[PDB]
Amino acid sequence: MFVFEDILKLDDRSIQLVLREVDTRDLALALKGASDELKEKIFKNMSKRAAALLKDELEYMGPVRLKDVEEAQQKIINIIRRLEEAGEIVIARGGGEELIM
Amino acid sequence: MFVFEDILKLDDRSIQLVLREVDTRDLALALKGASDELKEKIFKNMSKRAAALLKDELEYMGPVRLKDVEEAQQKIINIIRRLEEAGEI
Repeated sequence: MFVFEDILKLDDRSIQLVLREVDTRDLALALKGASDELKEKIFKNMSKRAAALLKDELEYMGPVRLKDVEEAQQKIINIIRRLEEAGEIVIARGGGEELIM
Repeated sequence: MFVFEDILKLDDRSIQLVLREVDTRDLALALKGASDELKEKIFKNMSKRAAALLKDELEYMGPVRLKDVEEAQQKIINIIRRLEEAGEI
């Protein structure tokens, strides 16, 4: 039941490993549908240059379709799912939730 | 009217001025709707690495939709028109 905002509960190392399997177009389309907070969490884990290429693309693109944004997000979630099986995804320090049955 | 195959008639310098303005994704989708001689013309105008960066995209992408390929070719034609009314072409 993982959704795109759950990326906020993964450690910096996981996000960096996930950023290597996505291309520039998919990472940018997904960001147009992210919280200001997930955005900074994402920019913080990219090199100085990789981030500048990203801002280039974001300015270059313009108006995009909602469904294209949702598709880019699912493609990024499937990568995470794949890297999890190879044991490379780790939940952050305070990234756990208290539940009630 | 200017269609995508008419790019086979711009010279090397003009093509280098166009490749500068287009992003990786638009070029990959666009070339997926090109003849073999238009692909060769564009490839001899981009660096050994740029063509490597393009192979990656092309392979990372997989199957694509005809509407997106058409949308990518139109973006490039729009860039070409901007460059023409300027005088840079």
